[PDB]
Amino acid sequence: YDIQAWKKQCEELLNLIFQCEDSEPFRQPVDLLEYPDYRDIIDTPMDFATVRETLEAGNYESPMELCKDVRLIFSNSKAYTPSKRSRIYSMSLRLSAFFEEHISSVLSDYKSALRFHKR
Ligand SMILES: COCCNC(=O)N1CCN(C(=O)c2cccs2)C[C@H]1C
Repeated sequence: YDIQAWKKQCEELLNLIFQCEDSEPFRQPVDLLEYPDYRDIIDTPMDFATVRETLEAGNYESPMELCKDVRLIFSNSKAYTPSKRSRIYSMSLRLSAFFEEHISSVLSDYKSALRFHKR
């Protein structure tokens, strides 16, 4: 019932993600010179460094907010990829499954802790 536990859990999960080779394309903001049409397609850029920074700044209130930004990384990748058979797309899908598998208990524990708090 620890309401704050999510934060270290998410720090640990981001560490795992940074160790995953599949995260390499998603670790830094897209270079807008290198992909000059990016912002024509993507309204809200997001990357794992930004997520980690936001977390470490104390600018997430909940794991749900972190989970929304991480999912945006994957939706951005999926939207910019020209093919479902692309390398980056395939990496997105794998990393997303890994993330979703690990974030599920973080979310459940948090929501459970909050419910207990308001019981
Ligand atoms: C020669 O192969 C290069 C392959 N790389 C790419 O196509 N990209 C990098 C990933 N991406 C994204 O949307 C995001 C990067 C950060 C977070 S989401 C798509 C695109 C810019």
